[PDB]
Amino acid sequence: QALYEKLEQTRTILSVKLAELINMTTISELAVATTSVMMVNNQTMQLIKNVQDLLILTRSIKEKWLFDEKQIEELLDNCIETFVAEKT
Amino acid sequence: VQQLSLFGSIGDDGYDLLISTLTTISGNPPLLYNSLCTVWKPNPSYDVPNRIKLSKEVPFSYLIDETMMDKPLNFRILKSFTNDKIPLNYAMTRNESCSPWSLQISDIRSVSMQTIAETIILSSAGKNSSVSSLMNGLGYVFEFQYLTIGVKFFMKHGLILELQKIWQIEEAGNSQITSGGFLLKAYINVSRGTDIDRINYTETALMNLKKELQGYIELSVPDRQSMDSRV
Amino acid sequence: PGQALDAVRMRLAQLTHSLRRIRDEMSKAELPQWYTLQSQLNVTLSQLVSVTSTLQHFQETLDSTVVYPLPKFPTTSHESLVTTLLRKKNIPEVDEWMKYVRETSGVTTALLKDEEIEKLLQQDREITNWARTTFRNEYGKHDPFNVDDVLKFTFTGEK
Amino acid sequence: IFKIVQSRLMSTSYHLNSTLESLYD
Amino acid sequence: YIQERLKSLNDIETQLCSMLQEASQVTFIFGELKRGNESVKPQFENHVKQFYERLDKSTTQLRKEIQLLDENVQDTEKMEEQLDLLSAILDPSK
Amino acid sequence: GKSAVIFVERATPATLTELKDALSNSILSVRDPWSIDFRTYRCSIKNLSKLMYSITFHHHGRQTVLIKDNSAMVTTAAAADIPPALVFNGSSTGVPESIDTILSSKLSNIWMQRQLIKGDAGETLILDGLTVRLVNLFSSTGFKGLLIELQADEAGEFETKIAGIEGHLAEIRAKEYKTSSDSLGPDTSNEICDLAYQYVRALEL
Repeated sequence: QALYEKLEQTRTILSVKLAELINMTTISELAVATTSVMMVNNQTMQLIKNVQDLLILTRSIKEKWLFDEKQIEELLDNCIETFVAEKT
Repeated sequence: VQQLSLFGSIGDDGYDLLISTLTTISGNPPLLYNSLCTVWKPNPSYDVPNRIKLSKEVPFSYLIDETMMDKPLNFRILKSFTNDKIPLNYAMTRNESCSPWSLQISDIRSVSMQTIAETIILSSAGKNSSVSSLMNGLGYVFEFQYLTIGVKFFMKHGLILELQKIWQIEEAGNSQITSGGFLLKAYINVSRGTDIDRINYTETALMNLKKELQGYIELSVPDRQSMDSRV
Repeated sequence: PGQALDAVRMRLAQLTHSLRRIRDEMSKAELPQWYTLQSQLNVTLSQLVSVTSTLQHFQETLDSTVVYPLPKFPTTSHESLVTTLLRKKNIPEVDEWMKYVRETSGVTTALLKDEEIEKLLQQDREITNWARTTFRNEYGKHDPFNVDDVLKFTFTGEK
Repeated sequence: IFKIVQSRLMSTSYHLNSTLESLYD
Repeated sequence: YIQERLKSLNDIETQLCSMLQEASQVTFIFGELKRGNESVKPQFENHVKQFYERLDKSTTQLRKEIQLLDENVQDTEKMEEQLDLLSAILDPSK
Repeated sequence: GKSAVIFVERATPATLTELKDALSNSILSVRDPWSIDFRTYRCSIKNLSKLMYSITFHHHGRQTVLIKDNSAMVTTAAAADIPPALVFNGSSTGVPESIDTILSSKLSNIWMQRQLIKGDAGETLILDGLTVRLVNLFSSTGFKGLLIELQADEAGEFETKIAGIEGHLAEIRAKEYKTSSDSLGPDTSNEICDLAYQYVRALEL
């Protein structure tokens, strides 16, 4: 898988992107009430997004996993009558 | 000459049995013969199907070059190679004298038999002397190249079975398609258009083994759309 | 009046088209589908509402001058009273939720101080700012094989 | 005042805000 | 080819130690500029920051048990075919 | 200097048996009979030495080769003349083909055979250090000629051998037919290959 590298290193860039615009949580009337839960959802969205890419890569590190003898009784009892009933 | 054939496969581990169970059942053990089959289209730019083919068998020091391949042996190349697949990068195209080289042609309800008529060679020279040049100079330019090895077990009625593994060498680097297990092959190349009553006794000796061999791995023959040399 | 004000509305139509798909997926319940895909395809379509909500704040001088309802021609004799609460806009309970913004406004607050308390609000934000240039500065710190046919089609070259 | 027609379409955002938030649970 | 893929696997695993740990020096300077009225701003965030990302240091303890699973983790059974010959030799005399 | 060859466009099968009597002083042994063919593969391709030429010869078996514009290689239909090790790789078909049943019947669309001629039941006679074998040809034109061969053991005696050929051939009391002595590669490694250029080139082909 060279594509788990291209997506989950763009997910690494995503951990890199996920710390980027989140702490970036910033300091209009209608739209500046807007942007304030816009990052509570889209900073913490993308936060459960690299939390999801935390799980995806937490348990997908896991997908990197991929007798009758009767002891000697029926052993040495027939290990004699084989050879001593062989030569005798 | 019309010849007939078919094949199947099994894991690497249960190839320990099959190899000495091709020794028990065949009366002969598998034996190693290296075969590299190469391709050439006719010169693709001609414009006025069977692509050109080639082969050879080769210095044992040249195939594996690392410490004469870690000491000598016969079947020791079995457990050694999977993703290690390049013994040689192909050294590109290779091949001004050409060395011994050979080819043939085969064209297409129980089984399938293609009419296969053959030939051989010795050496080349001159203006375009070499094997790549006297290849595209014959009017046929390279499409691809291929290679393999094999382990064969002699049999009745001139029957032989070579368990094989292959590699492909090219511009982007070479890698073995033998991946996932081992392969096997067997054939009878008949007198050209030889008696079909021997083409009904050619199948039934193979039906013994086909439904005898069925159950270690099934006996079945591959698709025709994939059979034609057509490109 | 607003020769370019209509090009703002076609950009309200591009953003409203974010509602179209969304709501027809709502009805697409109750049988469950593609949370990742839809959620991301719902979030992505939401964002732009704010960015057309943004491109409006550059035009905010005309929602203030307001450009407002010189605009109602039709004479829709009564039945536009529903276009009147519709033309009307105004504030919904969301206003009931705006005072919850007013009690979250909490305290505070004026009547509270005149100025120098406010100048301690602005001098209160500006110091949150410098903590962030101490932040970005420590951040750059660490920054089975196919059926033999296709193989004989691979003896035909086919991949 | 073309702004107040857009403050109730701010309120179009809240019902998607709390329905998206009550989705989060 | 089990080594290149677990090579990228501890090569993405060490990119998490620069990941969860930078979530440390993130909490630190929030207590130095601290001692202010509103200095509880970073307390809802930082403390949601190193409360949140400190379970990303849980996921850094599962990685090494996978490369300790390389520490912690012919071909036949045909020995049971010597159960097969065995039954036969007990079959010959029985 | 182990090989050479030549042909005649003016002759008859009844001038073929004659030279025996005056060459019967040098002939110790009559060896086994040869046979032959020659043909031209005309590629049907459009435009772009454009004449492809083929030949075949049986003296204790057969093998084939082709030459176009100074680029050539050798082949076979045989298992003996082919190392059995070729079949040891299993690489060998064991189902050998007439190359002229390969090209004519398989390749009929483009290169179909554009010419055919030959002559049969050749013989041998032993000229010291260089053998001499002889046979005649017949065209579609009626009788088209005669042709013969020589091969020397010693290399350095190849100057007295090519000198002794026209000296028993001046007694020809007959009219000219000529040959080529040339070597393809400056290499010219094969005493087998270098009389084929004195063949196709001296057949003016």
